Formats: sequence, structure tokens, C-alpha cells
Amino acid sequence: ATPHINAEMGDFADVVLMPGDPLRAKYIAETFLEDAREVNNVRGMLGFTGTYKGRKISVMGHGMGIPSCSIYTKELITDFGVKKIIRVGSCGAVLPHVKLRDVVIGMGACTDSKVNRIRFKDHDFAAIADFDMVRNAVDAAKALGIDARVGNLFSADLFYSPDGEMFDVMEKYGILGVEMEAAGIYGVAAEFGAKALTICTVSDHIRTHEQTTAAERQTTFNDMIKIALESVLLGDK
Amino acid sequence: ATPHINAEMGDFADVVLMPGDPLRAKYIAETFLEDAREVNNVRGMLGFTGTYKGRKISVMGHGMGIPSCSIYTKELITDFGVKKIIRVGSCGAVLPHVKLRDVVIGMGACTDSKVNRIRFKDHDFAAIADFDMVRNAVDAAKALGIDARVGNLFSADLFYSPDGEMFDVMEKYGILGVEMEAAGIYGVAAEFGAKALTICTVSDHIRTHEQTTAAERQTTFNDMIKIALESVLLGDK
Amino acid sequence: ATPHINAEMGDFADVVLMPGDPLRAKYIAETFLEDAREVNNVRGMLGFTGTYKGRKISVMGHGMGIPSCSIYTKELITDFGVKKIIRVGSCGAVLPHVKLRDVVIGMGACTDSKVNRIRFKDHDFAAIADFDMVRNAVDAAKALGIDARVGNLFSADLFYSPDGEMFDVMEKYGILGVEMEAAGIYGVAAEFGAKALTICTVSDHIRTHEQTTAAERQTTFNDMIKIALESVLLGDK
Amino acid sequence: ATPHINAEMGDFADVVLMPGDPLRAKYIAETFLEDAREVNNVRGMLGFTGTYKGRKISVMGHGMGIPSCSIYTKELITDFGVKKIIRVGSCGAVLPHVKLRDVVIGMGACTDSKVNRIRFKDHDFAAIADFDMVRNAVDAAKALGIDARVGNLFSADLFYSPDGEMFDVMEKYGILGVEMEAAGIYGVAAEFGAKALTICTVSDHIRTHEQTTAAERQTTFNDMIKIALESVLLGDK
Amino acid sequence: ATPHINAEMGDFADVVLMPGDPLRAKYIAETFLEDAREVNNVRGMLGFTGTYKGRKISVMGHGMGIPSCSIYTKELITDFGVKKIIRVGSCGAVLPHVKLRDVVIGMGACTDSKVNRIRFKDHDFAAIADFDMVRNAVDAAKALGIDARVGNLFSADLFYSPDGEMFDVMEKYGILGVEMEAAGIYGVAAEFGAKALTICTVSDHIRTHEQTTAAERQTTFNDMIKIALESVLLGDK
Amino acid sequence: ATPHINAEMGDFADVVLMPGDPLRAKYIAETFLEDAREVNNVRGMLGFTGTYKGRKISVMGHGMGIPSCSIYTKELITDFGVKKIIRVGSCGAVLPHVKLRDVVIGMGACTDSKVNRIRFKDHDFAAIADFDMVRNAVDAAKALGIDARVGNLFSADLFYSPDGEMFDVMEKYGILGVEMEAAGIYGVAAEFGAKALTICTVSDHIRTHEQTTAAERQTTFNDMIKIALESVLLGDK
Repeated sequence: ATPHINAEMGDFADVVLMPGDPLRAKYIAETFLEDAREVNNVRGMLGFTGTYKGRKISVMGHGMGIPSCSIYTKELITDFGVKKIIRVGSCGAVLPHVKLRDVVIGMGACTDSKVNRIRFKDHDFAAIADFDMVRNAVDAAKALGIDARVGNLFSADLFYSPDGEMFDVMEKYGILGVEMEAAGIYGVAAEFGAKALTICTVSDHIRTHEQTTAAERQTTFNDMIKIALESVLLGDK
Repeated sequence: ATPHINAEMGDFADVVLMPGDPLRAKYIAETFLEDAREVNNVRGMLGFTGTYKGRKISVMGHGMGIPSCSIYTKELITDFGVKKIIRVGSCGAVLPHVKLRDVVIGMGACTDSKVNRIRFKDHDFAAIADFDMVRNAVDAAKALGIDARVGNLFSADLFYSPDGEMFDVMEKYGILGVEMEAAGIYGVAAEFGAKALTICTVSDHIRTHEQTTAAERQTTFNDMIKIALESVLLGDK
Repeated sequence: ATPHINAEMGDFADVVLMPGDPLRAKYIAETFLEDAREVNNVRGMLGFTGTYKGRKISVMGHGMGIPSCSIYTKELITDFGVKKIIRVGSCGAVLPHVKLRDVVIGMGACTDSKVNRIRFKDHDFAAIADFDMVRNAVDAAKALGIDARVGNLFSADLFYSPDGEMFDVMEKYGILGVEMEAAGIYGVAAEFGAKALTICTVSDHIRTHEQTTAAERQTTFNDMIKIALESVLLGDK
Repeated sequence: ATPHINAEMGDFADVVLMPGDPLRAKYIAETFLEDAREVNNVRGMLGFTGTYKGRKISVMGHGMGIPSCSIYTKELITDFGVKKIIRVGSCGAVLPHVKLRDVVIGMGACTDSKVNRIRFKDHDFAAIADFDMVRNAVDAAKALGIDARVGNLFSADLFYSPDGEMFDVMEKYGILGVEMEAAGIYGVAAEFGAKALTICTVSDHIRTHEQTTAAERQTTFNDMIKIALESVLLGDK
Repeated sequence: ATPHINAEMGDFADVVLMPGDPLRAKYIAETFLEDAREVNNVRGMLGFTGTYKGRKISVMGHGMGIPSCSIYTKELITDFGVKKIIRVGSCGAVLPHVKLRDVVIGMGACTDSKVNRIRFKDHDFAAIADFDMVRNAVDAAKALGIDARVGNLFSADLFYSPDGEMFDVMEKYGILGVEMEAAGIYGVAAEFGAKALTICTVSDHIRTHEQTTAAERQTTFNDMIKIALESVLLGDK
Repeated sequence: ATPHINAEMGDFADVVLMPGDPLRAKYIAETFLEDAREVNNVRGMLGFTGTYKGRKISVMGHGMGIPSCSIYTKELITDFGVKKIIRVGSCGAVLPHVKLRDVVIGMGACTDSKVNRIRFKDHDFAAIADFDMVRNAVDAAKALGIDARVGNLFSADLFYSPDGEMFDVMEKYGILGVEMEAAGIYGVAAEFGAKALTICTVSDHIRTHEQTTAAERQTTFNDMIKIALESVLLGDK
């Protein structure tokens, strides 16, 4: 047990899927995991562990923002022996040619935060994902007939940024999606030596204002989860 | 409703007390408020509205870190008409003379987050609280026989910081307590024209590694909620 | 004696009001103080010490800009035993709802300077005044029928700045007045463990370019100086 | 022609291998390509275009440092239709487990330069390689029996950095090798919408000041050239 | 008349000598100038205009610190048509081979201040002096039998800096002396197209805490003022 | 001897002229030098050593950009005993009055780079030249009938910069010319206690793209070379 996780060593698997919403963690456990048991709920941040096709896989929320997820990722890595972390979430798109429901693989993650600068003596630290985990995800995605876009994500600190012009800048450099924690998870991974990956589904477009229809929204969410779980399977063999 | 709050205009009172833990919000609502009704539950971020000495008071968690609490605070103001936001929580003390169970009123808040610079054209924005709210808290505390320490808090972005040297700097300029969102809340209030204040209690001492036992923890927390509540009543005249 | 102050320990009272202009210090000495004698004049910075209602009080100029006043405050603190510093001055207003002749109290102070960042390892240091000194000033004010505006001031490094847009940002973030040293004084106070406060009178509106007349200037100045002296007495009770 | 390249559009192939040294470019042209011809030489920066297994491929020196390689990469993309760019060079290792002769593939590239921040509104731009090109390079190496290391490189502006503590920070965050231009090339690629990748051989080890011998560097260099040329062929399939 | 100078157009000569102490201005006027009249005295900042060998010259204090001297210089250039400014002052040395009483001419001026960055889009602005004025100052010195040292000065915002480590860096890069306004003057000069220069005598040593004696100081001061005056004559040709 | 220069001790004169292009190095050596012998050719960076009017001098290219020239400069000073470096190149002019074919002497050098900040604890280092070398050049030019302009240059990192606005800020602050390495050389000269100077001729206007013929360029280039060479002889007196 750590200050933010009421669990003991062994209660978590070596790989953890982390959605933002703790309730999404509940859903994944009850929909894709077999014999899933609740391993944590300290601050309502539900966490579960179970088996997917015979492999033990844990699921837990990470809260909103880099500060939130950084805490949870550090403890899991340090006190629970977690080796691989896969974040599953949503992102908004700036690129017009990037449509809704598109699966985005965060090879790297640009950011608004200063976390990386504090760690890297105010130099540019490229927050990147693990090559093998990205590869596995790509291979697992196309196996399901889904075309995933491997590229740059943008981790924002402020969901409500006062700098509108930044969207134009993001588009010019081709960031695939803007979310709020990929870069942080990557910093934490590099610092404590673990492997990480962030997979997102474009839920809404900053330009062509439109969100996914609830039904299709949940369908694509499940496609993403399948992609994640399958990549893990593909990753240990 | 908002993308992070499943409530309607009118479901929230003009004053909202915000602890970090969703479960603490529920505790306050069920122990101090009368006829508390759940008004929010999207990501388990429980929100409740009730009564206190006739005064309509709301309580809701804000999560961990500046980016998390910033989203909720902004939505409560712009979408639910909240006028005053009072953060209740705990902090770590760095100064030798500051002891556990001390009540710290964050008149100002230092931070290593870049959210303020993004807003203030990369200059120094003194994230400060509302004066009358600070004063109201000192009056309520004094009436309760609880001596309060008014000063600067430090909102860290990384609970697990790689820069252990910063604690010395903090001590050097006498920061009363270290926590994770005061600066962001003060940043939001100033941007959207609201009033904010963060009250904290010393739960641990950075230097002399002291922690409050479970019993004291609950006791001091109660004293803190008591202070914030009476504070609001004082501010009505 | 110091390289900037030709006096010995005892020549200065424990509290010292500090106007910008040394000529204004001479004024206060002979208009408000009793038995006030000149204790310093090294660089024209006239310093005086006398009595107000039997309380020993000193008055000395601080020059224009943070680096200037930072020298005098530092020296008074460490070599002349000054406990409280109360800068009394003028400022310009950006907010339309802030009228000429208004007395603004600086609870916090933003700045274009880098001094704070040099001290605070490039982070965000909230340059704040002493709380007790703030309410004391506010109380003295109301005792004279004056309702002071308590908030953020902005200590500019450049009177003639090549950045006009900065005023707009100031307006949206509610800064009450633009002056040039509160931030520095607050930084010094925090570094050497002393208490400080800055009270200003709106001499002009930067937006609606309207200046206070020499007549109004006198009347408001007297009022402010009165407030500062009375607050001191309140702090002795 | 451009101000730095005396060639007509069409003289370069859609893919360009770029070593730091122009003489090494000539070496690759005469040693690995068939019917290679000199397509540029304005400043001794030799540029050749020839064929490899029937595929048209160009080779051109890029010079030392981000400013030098940035000029060339941009011009090739914008005025010569170059689609892919592969930098081949050496790098020094700082991690204990990264041995000499090891082939390092820069999936990402950290940096000392301010070029990225100048493009990215002073935020963190994660300079990354093209996922497909990285994958192809890994497979090409695998087929040849070479175990490639995929990860983060560090592009330094100062070969002789007065800051030696940086090497330890690099070691702490797992950078695989330090060179001088990958981050710049990746920045240009993202700005002008092209594909890039840098492959390096570990020729020196910062910690245990060990270096490769004349024989070791010639042989390992050719292995790298093969991996690059083969990764391209693999990319057309 | 300006917000800080009650003089009128024409009251100032095309060149002004600007010592730090307003009193030194008085001394210069009442020693090196004939028919000198007090054209300014507002904040005790004495400004006189006289004649030196038929050459009309003004002298005026500028206060201590970049913000102070920036105001006076700006107004003198913009409203009083002053074409050349010559700051005369003391400076502490850090280089061992620099001895007390030495005459240092600042061709350039490093700094801690953020004023330049605000002016230069956060880039590095080389705060330099006017060449001809430097060459003339060297010549005047030669004729007077003095060997002046031309190089970099360091204009510090903080006389009581929290980090003495910076002094080692200053030494490392051979800076001749540390004062508090050269960089601000040079910035204003460039911003408005005026010519400026700063001449300093080594009043003390940082490493070897040794201050110059008042006796030596007076004569040295006179030697420097003579240099600055002789140089003005050389520039008129 | 060094990893970037395959020459030996004594093979270089204590002074070295450095054009950007190594082909130019060859040109200068075969047009102005007597018995010039090739001393280095490693990366095609042609270095020569000869005699001009009895005085032994060297010429060597430095490549494009601060990083490249920083490498060569450091090695010449620390490993080959070079006492002074003169960079001979071209620069684009922003000021209207600065005409084509004019000779600009960089007394100081503003920059886009972060190298100086790395060396000067993130403060403003005034990248300046050796005064003596500057005045010798202006004199050599005057003797040749050319009135050189002495002021500030801007050493840019990006030849193809996305921020087109910087050109107006430069214009406002009077920079004489834009180029890519002066601030870097001056930085190395300061770190290793050597003397440097950069002379440039206006090849074209960044504003109105006025382009001069290769013939006029050739001629003007030679004038600059003659000035640089003569100044060296004057430097021996």
C-alpha cells in the first residue's frame, strides 16, 4: 500500500490499462476481464485485476492531468512492480484529415507542462513511448482491420486554454490529437525505467465541430480496448 | 450539464467547498450539511448540495493537481454560477516551527506549474486569495479557538519531485505549506472573476518526518470544515 | 552605517514608511512627525526619525525601481533592525471600475522583474505582503471613512515599456494598479524574515488617460500617510 | 538550384541518405551505389545520386550541428521533392549497458537547441522519427543479424559543453546516444511535412572514456549504411 | 517638462554625464564646469548645465539600478534632445588581475535584468556601447596617461544577490566589473537611437574584500571625470 | 591532432581568417597568401597556412552555424595555439540606410541560440568582440577608403526561420546585419580567453531583396579580405 493505493504487492499485474474515468476502469474489468477483483478504491480511483485470455491484466483510472496520472504511475511502477503501462483514452483533433473514431497511437507527446523541464535541466526532453509497445499496438490494430495513426499527441495542462492560436501551431506540425497526460506518463516511465504507451480515439474535432454518437462512441472505445489487450498478448510472445 | 459535471443550472449553491478526495466531499455532506442531495457523479467526482444554518452550501471534490481542479473550478464558475470556491485539504510543512495539526490559510500560492505564465505572458502572476475570504477564515478560526497561520502555500506539480533541493528554497522564503492546487484555483478565479481561498491543515512534516494519526486526522479535518463553514456565514454580512 | 546609509543602529525606528521621493520623506517628517531629525542623506535619500502619538517612527525614500528599493530595505532589515516596511506611493489604474484617488492595498504583487525567479529557482514566487499589516491598513482606512481596494499590484521594471499589450492582460487578471517596487520589497521581506506592505493612491488611469491634479494629489497623499501611521498604531495593540 | 545547392529539381532521388562528413558521402557513392554521379558541391558538401538494386537513391553530407543540417534538409524537401531523409552517423553513449559498435535508432531526439521552442511557442515539441522508417530500420538490422537499440538520442549544440552535469541527467533518463543534429532534422521534417530518421553507431563512451579503433569504425559504419539502404527497399514494399 | 524632469527643452546639452549619486553631479558641476546652472532637482535628482572649454555639457544623477537610469535616459533622449550619454561610476571587480583604481570602459554589458529580453522577443541582445564614444574614451585616457581596460560589464539587478556562484561564472568569462545600470542605458540607447557609454573605476574587489580609500577614490573619480570630458571634445571633431 | 583537424602544432599561425565556405579558404590562400600550404582537409574543411607581407597567417572554413564554428574555434585556441580569430563573411541587412556592398564590423552579436545561456547561467551574456581588433579593422578600412559601420549583428540558428516578425524587432534595435555564427565565436573566444572579430559585407537586403552580381560580390569580398589582413599587421604594432 502506498499513500494513494490501498493494495499490496502482487495485487496488480505487470501491465496496467489506464483510462481517465475510474468508472471506465470498472466497465473494462466487467466487460473484458475474467474473474476481475477490485484491488483499490482509495479516492474512488477504482482499480481491478483479472485475466484476459489467461493473462493477468490490471485496469485502473489515472485521474485528469499530468500531476494526477504521474502520482499513480510512479507508485504502480515503484511499489507494485508494474512493467508496462498503457493509457486508453480520447483526444480532440486539429488536423482536418483526421476524422472521428480514428485510433491514434502516441509515439511521442508534446506538452504544455513544465514537468519534463524540471527533470531535464530546462532542455527539450522528447517524451516518447516504448517502441515495442507501439509496434505491437500497430500490429494488433490492423489485425482488427483498424487503421491507427502513429504520431505526436499534445498533452495539455489546461483543458480551457486562454491561448487559442496554439491550435494553429499544433496543426502546422501535425499533432494527431490533444489530450492531457501522455507526456507525463512518458516522463514518469523514463525516470523510473518502465515502458509506456498512450492510445486514443478521436472523440471530437476542434475544427469540424462534431462529437461521436453515443452508440458509435462506445463501439470505438471497445475497439481501442481490444487493441490494447491484444497488443499485450502480442507483446509477451 | 457540462462535460465534467452532470448537473443543471441551479443545482449548485453560490459557494462550494472542495476537498481533494471525492469520498471526503460525501463525508462533509453527510455529517455537516442538512438534506444533502447528490448533484454530480460523472467520473466518481461526487458533488452534493445541502443546507447549513439555513445557508445553501455545496461540496465537491476537485481531484489531484492543478489541471484537474482547474477544470472543475472553471466549470462551476462559468456554468453553475459559483461565486466563491473554498479548498479544504492538508499540506506538508517545511518550517521547523510549523507543527502538525496547524491550520494554514493560503493567502498566496507559489508554484512550479507553467499555467500561470501561459496566462500572464510569461511574467510573475502573484496567485493570491480573496482578502475578505482570508479575513473571514481567520475570524472563524479565532472564534473556534484555533490559531491560523496566514501566508504562502506551494502548489507542486509533482508530488514525487526529482528536485529535493527545492524544499530548502521553500523553507528559505518561509512557505507555510506544500500541496498541489492552490495556485491553479487562484489562477482560475482571477481569470473568470470569482473568489477563491484554500485552507489547509498540516498532516505531515517534510523535515521531521511526522504524520498525523488516523484519529487526529479526522479531528483536525472537522475543525477545518468547521472553519470554512463559519467563514462563509461571516462573509454574508 | 552601510555604503548606502550613514547611520548607526538606533537611528531608525522598528517600523519605517518609505515614499518614493526623498522630498516626500522630508515632508512627512516635518508635517506628521514630532521631533523628527535627519538620520541619513548619503545620496540625497533623506531619512528621518521622529514620533507619532509617542510612537517612534522613521521615514526614508527608496528610489525608483526594484533594484533601488531592494538595497535600502535589505540594509534597514539586517543592519538597522527594521521589522516592518510600509511603502506609500502612487500607481496607474487599468480596470475601468477603479477611479482616481482610490487607495489600493497590495496584498500581492506581480512583476516584469527576474529578481524573484533568481531567488526561487525560476519558479513562481507569490510576492505577498504581511496579512496583519493588510487588515490593519484596511481598518485604519475605514476608521477615516475610506474603503480601500485590496488586491494585486504590478511592479513594472520599465516605466516606458515597449509592450503596450501587457496592460490588457493586466486588466483581464484584475491587477488594481501598476507601480514599480512592491514586488521587490516583498521579495526582500521574505528573504530576510521581515514584514512589508504597499499602499498606493490611483494617480492616473492608464486606459482613460486621466491624471489627478496637483491639488487632489496633496489631499490624497495626506490621507494615505494618515492610514499608514494609524495602521502601525493598530499593530501595536 | 538553391543558395546552398547547385542542382536542378529532379537531380535528387525521393530518398536521401545524409552522413555528417561530405567525404563519407563520396565514400558511400563510390562504394555502395551503381552509376552514381555528383549532383551538387557548392561548398564542398558533396552530393551524389546513384542507384542501389535498381532503386534511385541520393547521398549528401549535411555538416555539423542543427543549423547546418537544417538548411540542407529544408531545401531538399521544398525544392528537390525529397520525401525521406535518413541521417547516418556516430554518437557517444552514456548508459553503462550501451556498448561501443551498438547501432542506435533515434525514435525521438532531445536537444539543447532553442530551434524547436522557436517553432513551438516555447512549449515542448517532441522531435520524433517516422514510425514506419524506424520499424523498417529495425527489421533491416534484424535480417542482417544486428540487434538495434530504439530510443531517444540527444542533439547537442555544444560539442564541448561547459556543463558536464548534463551527461548524468541524460544517463538518468535513458538517452541512448548523444550527437548533434537529429532533433533539428526531425523539427524540419515536421515543419515541412516530410519523413526523417537518424541511425547512429556508438563510436565513443562518455563515462568509461573508451573509443572505437580505426578498423572498428570503418566496418561498423558500412553495416549501418547497409541497414539504411535496405530499410529503404523494405519501405517500398 | 516630463513626469520626472521639470526642465524645459533646450535646458540640456547634447551630451550628459550621469553619475549615480545626485551629489556627485553637484560636485562635477561645481568643479569641472563653468557657469553651471541647476536645470533640474525634482526627486532630489540634481541636473546642471554648464560649459567645459566652451563645450556646453550637462550633468545629472540617474539613481541606482536599471529601472531608475532607464527613465531619466529615455526622457533626456526623447524630450530633451540629448544625443550622447556618459555614465560615470564605480564598479566591483572579480577578475584577479584587475586592480583597484583601475579604469574600465564597458564596450558591452551583460545583465540579470529581464528588460532586454522583453525588448528582444526573449532572445539575446548584446547590450553594447557606441564604438566612437568608446574609442574616444580610450584616446582621452591615453592622452591623460591612463591605460583603460575595455570589455564587458555586468549590470546586476540585485546588489545583494542570493547566489555568489554567479561571480565565479563572471570571472570565467572575463567580465571587467559589476555595476548596476550599463545594460539598461545601452538598451534605451538602442531603443531610441541615441549613443551611450559607461566608464567605471574599480572601487573594490569581490574576491579580495578590499574597498578603496576615500582619498584615492576622490582623485580617481576626478581622473575618470576628466577622461569622459576630454572624450566629448574628441567626439566633436 | 584533434578529431576535427588533422594538422599538427606549429602548422597554424597565431591568427586565422575564417570564411564560411572552405572553397573560399582555398581562394584567399591562393590569391592573397605567399607559399600557402594546405594544412587540413578532414571533412573537406580546407585549412591553409601562408604569408602575407612577411606576416604568417592561416585561413580555414568554419562551416555553417554556431555549432560548427564553435567546434573549430575551440580546437584552434586550445589545441593549436591560435590567439585571435577573424570571421569573414556576408550578412543580410535590415536597416534601410545600410547599403549593399557596405562593410559591417560586429562589435557585438545578438543571437537566437541558447549556447550563451548555457554558459552564463541563463542570464544575458553580451557577446562582444576584442576592442583592439575592432579599431584596427576600422582603421585598415579607412586607409582603404572604406567607411565601415560598427555595431550589432544577429547570429541566427535558423536560416529559414518561421518567425518573420523578428526582422522588425531587429530593425527597431539597429542591428547592422544578419548572419549565423558571430555570437558563437565570441562565446568560445570568451570561454577560452582568446580574441575574435567578425567582419561582414552586405550581400543583400532581407527587406527589399536587392541582389548584386557575382562579379560585384567577388570584388567586395576581396576588399573585406584586404581589410582583415591589414588590420592584422596593424595589430602587430
